[PDB]
Amino acid sequence: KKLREVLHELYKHLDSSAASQQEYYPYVYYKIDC
Amino acid sequence: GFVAGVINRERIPTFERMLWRVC
Repeated sequence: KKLREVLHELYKHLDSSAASQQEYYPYVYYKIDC
Repeated sequence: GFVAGVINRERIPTFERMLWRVC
């Protein structure tokens, strides 16, 4: 969760305009699991 | 050719953002 906040900060300046967030993050990501 | 869809200031700042984000 601390990474969620920190990476939100580190990737919001990439967009710096339009993108509530929900699933349309300012970064690219997919989850791999068990 | 731009085609104009009209909405009555229902949620332009939100669903217009959503249109930008999905299309």
